[PDB]
Amino acid sequence: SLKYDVVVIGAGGAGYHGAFRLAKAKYNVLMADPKGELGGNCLYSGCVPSKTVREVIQTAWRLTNIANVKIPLDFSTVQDRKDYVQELRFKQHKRNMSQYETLTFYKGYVKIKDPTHVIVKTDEGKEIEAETRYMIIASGAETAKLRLPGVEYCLTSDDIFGYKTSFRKLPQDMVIIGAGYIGLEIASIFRLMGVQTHIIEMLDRALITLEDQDIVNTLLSILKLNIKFNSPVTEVKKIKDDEYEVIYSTKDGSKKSIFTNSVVLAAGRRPVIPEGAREIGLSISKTGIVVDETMKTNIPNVFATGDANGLAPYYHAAVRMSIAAANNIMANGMPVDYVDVKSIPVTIYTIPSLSYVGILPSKARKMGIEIVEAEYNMEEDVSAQIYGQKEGVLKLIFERGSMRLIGAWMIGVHSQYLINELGLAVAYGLNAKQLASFAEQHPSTNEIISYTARKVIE
Amino acid sequence: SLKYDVVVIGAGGAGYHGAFRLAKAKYNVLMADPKGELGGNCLYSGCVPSKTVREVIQTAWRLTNIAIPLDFSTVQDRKDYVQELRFKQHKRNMSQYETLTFYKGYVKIKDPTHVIVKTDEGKEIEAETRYMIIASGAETAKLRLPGVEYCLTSDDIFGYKTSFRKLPQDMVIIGAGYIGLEIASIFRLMGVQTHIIEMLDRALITLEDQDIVNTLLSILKLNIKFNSPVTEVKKIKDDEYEVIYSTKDGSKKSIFTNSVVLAAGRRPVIPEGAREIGLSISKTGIVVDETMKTNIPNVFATGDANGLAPYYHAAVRMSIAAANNIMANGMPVDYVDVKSIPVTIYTIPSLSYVGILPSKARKMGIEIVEAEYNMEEDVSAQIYGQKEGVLKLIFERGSMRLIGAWMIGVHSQYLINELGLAVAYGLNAKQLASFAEQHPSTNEIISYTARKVIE
Amino acid sequence: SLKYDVVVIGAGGAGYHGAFRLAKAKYNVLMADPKGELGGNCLYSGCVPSKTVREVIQTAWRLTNIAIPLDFSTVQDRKDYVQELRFKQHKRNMSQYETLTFYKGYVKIKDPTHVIVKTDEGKEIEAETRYMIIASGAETAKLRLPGVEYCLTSDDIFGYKTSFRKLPQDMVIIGAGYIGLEIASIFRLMGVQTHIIEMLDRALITLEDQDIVNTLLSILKLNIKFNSPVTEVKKIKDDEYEVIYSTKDGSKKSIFTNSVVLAAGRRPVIPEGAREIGLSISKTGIVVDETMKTNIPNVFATGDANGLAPYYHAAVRMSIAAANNIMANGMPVDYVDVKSIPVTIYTIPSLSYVGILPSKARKMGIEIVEAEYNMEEDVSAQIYGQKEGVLKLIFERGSMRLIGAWMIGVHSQYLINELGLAVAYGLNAKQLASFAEQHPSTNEIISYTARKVIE
Amino acid sequence: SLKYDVVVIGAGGAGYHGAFRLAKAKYNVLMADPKGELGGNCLYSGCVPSKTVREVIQTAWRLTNIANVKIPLDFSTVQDRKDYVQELRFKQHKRNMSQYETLTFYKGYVKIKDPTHVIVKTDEGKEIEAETRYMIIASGAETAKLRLPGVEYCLTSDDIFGYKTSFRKLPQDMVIIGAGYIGLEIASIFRLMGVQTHIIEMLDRALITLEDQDIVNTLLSILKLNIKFNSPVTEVKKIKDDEYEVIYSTKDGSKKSIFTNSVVLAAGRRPVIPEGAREIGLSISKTGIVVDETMKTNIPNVFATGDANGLAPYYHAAVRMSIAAANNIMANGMPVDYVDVKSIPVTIYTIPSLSYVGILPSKARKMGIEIVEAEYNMEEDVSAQIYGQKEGVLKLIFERGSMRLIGAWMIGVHSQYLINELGLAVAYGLNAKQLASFAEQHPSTNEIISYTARKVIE
Ligand SMILES: Nc1ncnc2c1ncn2[C@@H]1O[C@H](COP(=O)(O)OP(=O)(O)O)[C@@H](O)[C@H]1O
Ligand SMILES: Nc1ncnc2c1ncn2[C@@H]1O[C@H](COP(=O)(O)OP(=O)(O)O)[C@@H](O)[C@H]1O
Ligand SMILES: Nc1ncnc2c1ncn2[C@@H]1O[C@H](COP(=O)(O)OP(=O)(O)O)[C@@H](O)[C@H]1O
Ligand SMILES: Nc1ncnc2c1ncn2[C@@H]1O[C@H](COP(=O)(O)OP(=O)(O)O)[C@@H](O)[C@H]1O
Repeated sequence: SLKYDVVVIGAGGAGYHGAFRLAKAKYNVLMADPKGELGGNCLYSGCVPSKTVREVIQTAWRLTNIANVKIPLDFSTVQDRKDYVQELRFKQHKRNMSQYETLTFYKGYVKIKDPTHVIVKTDEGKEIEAETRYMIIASGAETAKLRLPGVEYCLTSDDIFGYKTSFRKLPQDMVIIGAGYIGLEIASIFRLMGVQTHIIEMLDRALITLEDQDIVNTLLSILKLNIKFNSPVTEVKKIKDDEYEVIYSTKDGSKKSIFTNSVVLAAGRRPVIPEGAREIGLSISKTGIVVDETMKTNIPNVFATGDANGLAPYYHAAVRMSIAAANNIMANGMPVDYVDVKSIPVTIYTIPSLSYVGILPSKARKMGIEIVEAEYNMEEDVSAQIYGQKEGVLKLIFERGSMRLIGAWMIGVHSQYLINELGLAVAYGLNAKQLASFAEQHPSTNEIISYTARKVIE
Repeated sequence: SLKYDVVVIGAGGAGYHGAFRLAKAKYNVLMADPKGELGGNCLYSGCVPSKTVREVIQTAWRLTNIAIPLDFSTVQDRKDYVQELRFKQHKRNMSQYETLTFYKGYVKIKDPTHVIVKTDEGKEIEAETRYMIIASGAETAKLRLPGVEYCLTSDDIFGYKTSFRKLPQDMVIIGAGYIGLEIASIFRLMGVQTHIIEMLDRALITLEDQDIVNTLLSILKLNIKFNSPVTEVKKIKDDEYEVIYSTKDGSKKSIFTNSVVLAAGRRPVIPEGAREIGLSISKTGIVVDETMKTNIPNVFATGDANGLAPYYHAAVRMSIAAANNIMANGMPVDYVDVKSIPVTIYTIPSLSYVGILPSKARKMGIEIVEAEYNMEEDVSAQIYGQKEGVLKLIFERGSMRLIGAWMIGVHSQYLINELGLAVAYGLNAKQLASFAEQHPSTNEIISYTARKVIE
Repeated sequence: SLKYDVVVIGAGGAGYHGAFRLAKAKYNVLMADPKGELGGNCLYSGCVPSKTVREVIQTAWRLTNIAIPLDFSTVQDRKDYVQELRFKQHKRNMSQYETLTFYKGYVKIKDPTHVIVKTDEGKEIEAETRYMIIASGAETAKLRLPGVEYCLTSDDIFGYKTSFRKLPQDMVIIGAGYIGLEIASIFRLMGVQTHIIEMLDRALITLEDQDIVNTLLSILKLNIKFNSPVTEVKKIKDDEYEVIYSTKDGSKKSIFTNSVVLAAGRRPVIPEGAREIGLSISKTGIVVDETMKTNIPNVFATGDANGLAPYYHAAVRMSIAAANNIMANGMPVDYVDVKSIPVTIYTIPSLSYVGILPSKARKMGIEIVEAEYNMEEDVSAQIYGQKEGVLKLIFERGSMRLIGAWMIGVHSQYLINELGLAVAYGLNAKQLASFAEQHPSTNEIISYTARKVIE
Repeated sequence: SLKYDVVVIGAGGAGYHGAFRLAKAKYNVLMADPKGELGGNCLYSGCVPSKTVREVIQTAWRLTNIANVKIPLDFSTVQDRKDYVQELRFKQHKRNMSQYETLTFYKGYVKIKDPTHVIVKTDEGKEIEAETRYMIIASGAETAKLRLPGVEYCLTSDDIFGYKTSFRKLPQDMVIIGAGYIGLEIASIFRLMGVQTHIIEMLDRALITLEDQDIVNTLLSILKLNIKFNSPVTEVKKIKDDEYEVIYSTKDGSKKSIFTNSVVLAAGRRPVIPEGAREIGLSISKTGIVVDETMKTNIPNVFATGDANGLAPYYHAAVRMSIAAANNIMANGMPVDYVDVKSIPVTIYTIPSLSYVGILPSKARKMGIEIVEAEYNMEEDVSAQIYGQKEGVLKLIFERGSMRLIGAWMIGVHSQYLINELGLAVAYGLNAKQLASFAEQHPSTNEIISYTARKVIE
């Protein structure tokens, strides 16, 4: 009834970067999100605040290893800094949005009527009915709605890192349900702030999202967390404030119990499908809305970007997917842009962190690619030594013959920065020689990459 | 005589990385350095200790900004522990190579194939060799003025086990070169009141782009005086000095301070006997080509002694190139591309740069487009309250090849390596735009900034 | 710059005795030597350690002759204990002088009034001075032949804390100069079979009198080959070598031995930068006059670096003379008389000599009378069974002034000082005849021999 | 009845050097000595054998300080070497004598009839009656014939050092009667060979022959001998072989006793006056035959040389005196030669030895000569250090004004060699400057002299 070029459902990374590119091309674009803010869940309660918290505490700890006396920091001060940062960024995305005159934004939820028609339902409000030529579904994911008694007594990430959260005081000890990336991250950071942590995992292994058990095992050997495997939780009991009981079965079948001050549910997140999506015939699987590499669904004027598709549930990937949807829409659905998920780096933000990119040795084995590995030991890097954080390794994965760098992984200080240099090499197929001949800035940690590449040849 | 395949004079990065590679291939190599340690001056008094001090005090300051006192002596203890550890590490690595012989001593060159090594004990070992690598580095320039004796140098400040273990309240720094700016920046953050006096008309002459230097100065806001040659330093009491200087016009002025630092540039170090054998040597250093070969065809020269790129990581790369060419018995199988080696000035915030910058592009006749990002918007800048700065990408029109980049801001030292790789192997704006940096690392601003040019 | 009155380069006897005297008068003096000890090469590897070995093994042998086994390692322990003690003694003495600053380092000369001292740490201290004393000594000559690397030098043999701690059974010595003859003599007495090969036609060229050298050789009875340049030293096994040499005629010959010593003379050591400032320098060393003043008028040169009299005690005397002249602000108040400095070649028995000898007297046109004594008749020679030798007094006809003397025999090193004093201050035959030496010291032969000329 | 130019009474140093010089001038000379050998008492039983013994034992001890294990030497082997040396020298003086055809030698004693006539009494023989123009009395001295009960049980120097002596076995301990030079020497050497020594001295002080108590005290502080002063011996008792009792009074008057294996009489020697000497009117005092500096007596054709005159009872002085007598006789009694006793060096052959020459500080004080002393400490000399014999000092005595070296003394290693260099300076009056400017052979001990002279100026 009002008319637009594109509707974007969801205003996280998956949505707004695309929307901004379209708007800049003078496309009329309607974006709607219930939060009424940009950044989605990742800004509201994921990466941004979690890293903020991670940095403040890492800075405290490095200083404690250097001045070798203990440093006094209240968790409420850490949570203030997390909020100050979230607040700057909400304002900044609004101020950047306000520059695009042909972009209209609504605080509300989009329901789909048919491939060219939607209805935006606002908070205390009416139906806005809209017509459109293309649609970008960028509705993200949510915390997995588990059916287990006591679920209501568990904290989630939203509670721990949410903007203006009231979780502002540390417990003496905490049980984390789940050994995936969110759980391990939470276990790492809270342990560093003085909390006793226990992880209980249903399955036999941590980090299912990473297919390579040898890499997972190396990280666990460095982390030395208290992890119980093969231990489904069957109930959470609340005794009183700050007193819970988590009940669980074991690999034998015998029930067992652990008492704690605080229970955190770190299950996987699940894709969020907008109302009406099934009804217009959109192919949807377990992992999410099915898309090809151009982000196009089985309905040809409908794209799906970010966690809604499940292809690579990390914020930087969602942004990349968003821009590719925008490009393809501008080219009127001709496939002019594509996303290469292999070459997207991933970081698990434990302390130390694990980063990786490309093809790792186990997938290489299954594809029949013959490889050669090069190895560096992080005890020998300058910054590691300064800060007293000497654990970890870098591993470069080269294909035999071409010696193309086809993959890389790294546990240690600054892996999040190094992984990008290496991801670039991987994405455009540089070889050991090119890596050896490059001369990274001394004394930065990136200097271990050309160094490690010089090794393989020698 | 004792016969060797290669003799490496100097055991800094310009020396030992190549020695190691030649030894790994079982060449018989002889290396000497008077310190009797690996790492050169860079380790003893340059990059490792200065960046260690820099990282420690910036960590103190970051935490200060987000929520504690550290004495300077503790910082300097940390600097010393790291130096010590790395000396031990290079010796451990050296012990792996059976065919590498190391002496504590100076090398004199006798002819293109003969050297003698002089030890302290006064022993002199004669040796014959097929190739030499001159990796003998550089040394502090020695200005002659009354009162120079009262000046501290960066060697006094960062030297291993230095006695400089207490902070003056006010400090005057002679030189606006990169060592001057770095010292001023770090010490200002530890609470020292700093002042720079520079005889020439500008800062950072090693950087041809004045627009970039002006941007850095405007963000750093240092008290600097230009066209002000010092004529005398007078001592009045302990921890009390008068720096006397001349204005542009010719009139005398003076400043009173607690401490004076000389930072006047470095000069290439030429081994005894190098001149006598006819090595072609300019002002800037031993003349070499890109293969690191000198006018004498079995003699190579690497690192600060050649003056092409006086940074440790450039030095390591040249050492490796010398070793590859020697192994190919002189054939030029390896070459160093200087413009694609990143440089970082370690002020706070730092300046990093690589490749071809606008001043140079203009002189070459290359037409360019610049894409830019303001560091106020970076997540890590926000977390730390370090919001000053800017990233600029330099693209070649037509190809949109990335030919240069410069950045002032936090983590410029990490970002510049990603960018340096793109410059080195010729990636274009589309390629950088299509790559997805790890969120929320500061690296995300690169592809973010490449996406904006395309818009 | 730091301002000094004098800079002394080298801390051997040629350096420190003068430094000490200048410091005693409160001059500000700066001294440097890379060993970071006083005593020079003489202490580290020359006279003190060699004479210590000589005295120990001659004491063993005397007792053997009058009535027990000593391992060579014990001798070398004794040599090391004495060296150690004297290093400590010179440091104790140096600590008495508040105005003397000592560095472990090399001095480079920049101009007649400026030096820089380079330390191992790599620190370089610039310094300005009114006077210099170049006291930088001498070094082993470096013959270039295949297998030189297998040769021991007297440095290896007598050096402080040397690893040479076990005696070979047979030894070949290259050089019939005084170090060659001394080494051969001592080691023969420890049971080593010695052989000398000398390229030139005679021994001890530093001594112009062939009659004297022939007398010494005829008493020493060493196996020596003349006109026999070595062309190669080959190693066959541990403790097994082939010395290959050419005859006068041109034909090749070889000798098989367990050990080879090179003793090829010493060469003067010239500080870096001395040439560059225009110091007049010959083959034999830095040219000086008798005041020790060089062609640069505020620069003096003492000891083996000048080459006039390359013996420690001559060096000490020149150091003192430099210091007196400096104190007189350059006026020539003190002079060294070389011919009146005694010399002793420390073979067993030794040869000592002083003043003008017959070869020289003949060339000058001085007519002489020689008085002589046979050492068979000396009491101490008889007690020890060391009866080989002769004392000769050289008298000037008319005056009967004692102008020279030479002696082979026991205690020649003590007797020569009495005689040197008579030569130096011009005593005549009557005066020596009238003096009554302590009986039964070996000195009684002097006045005994002066009484016979008068008869 | 036979006719000669000169008669020489005694064939020691005082006699034969003069005799040889005369004979060489073709003077007919008759020399007679009861020993029938040349060298006198000094060769028979003084310096030559005592130094021989001293050297062998010093060589043993130096080697013991260097190899730092003990060295085995029987005293009989030391006595063999003493005899071998004495034997060479008896033969050598005879072989040198045989070269002078106008010198006639007799084994016998000379009696003087009048200034021009003597009688030689041979061993199993007649009177040879002789006429002569000059006479040289060179009859030396003997061991002082003391009146004390038990004197016959004491050894003397003649017994200890005599040629072919039967004293060839060391006692465990020995009492030495006398703290003069012979006694201290004997105490030094025997102590070094393992013997326990005690010296008992009549007088209040050691070394009366040296007027300077400060010098004597320094030597005693280094020697650390067992000396009893003010203790005249009153009797020597023999219990059995190797068992004696020496009885003595003390400074109070109370008798006391010491038991020993061996008693040595080290009294002063006394001049020996030939028969007839008094009767012709020769002036004779306590110290000996009175002579002027030309060795001439009150009877003008009679000279007296060596210990017979008592002016300087050391062998090298006696030789010097002999030659001066020979010269003056040749010049027919005109005083053409003179002896300067001040400038004759003296050594006391303890271990370490003391040597001295010239004017010492106490005589200087009495003459009113103002002096300055220079001092060197023997711990710092090379040879001292090699041999481990580091005790002692060198002292140079300069007159103020001229800075003439007027005296010197030295306790330590090689003082006997150094004293000659210094005696030469003293005899011809060199000054500090001349000593400083001279450069003694390095590394000999004489190098401490120019060194010490350089000090005084500084
Ligand atoms: N029907 C809908 N209409 C509008 N917004 C939606 C709808 N369903 C979910 N969203 C929003 O989409 C956003 C997705 O953000 P996020 O979970 O960070 O995913 P991504 O990383 O894929 O952007 C959330 O802010 C959520 O409120
Ligand atoms: N003649 C010489 N012989 C041996 N080493 C030398 C000589 N001259 C200088 N050097 C050494 O060479 C090293 C140079 O290293 P450095 O100054 O760090 O430069 P680079 O980074 O180019 O290696 C120093 O450690 C210095 O001591
Ligand atoms: N450039 C220099 N700077 C300082 N000392 C030096 C230099 N060259 C040589 N030397 C030192 O000078 C000393 C010379 O002493 P030595 O060889 O014993 O001769 P001399 O007997 O003449 O003193 C040696 O210890 C040597 O290390
Ligand atoms: N009347 C005499 N006739 C000949 N010889 C004598 C007479 N009296 C003593 N003698 C001898 O004179 C010698 C003196 O020797 P010595 O005591 O060494 O004194 P000096 O050192 O004075 O020569 C002795 O050998 C002794 O036998």
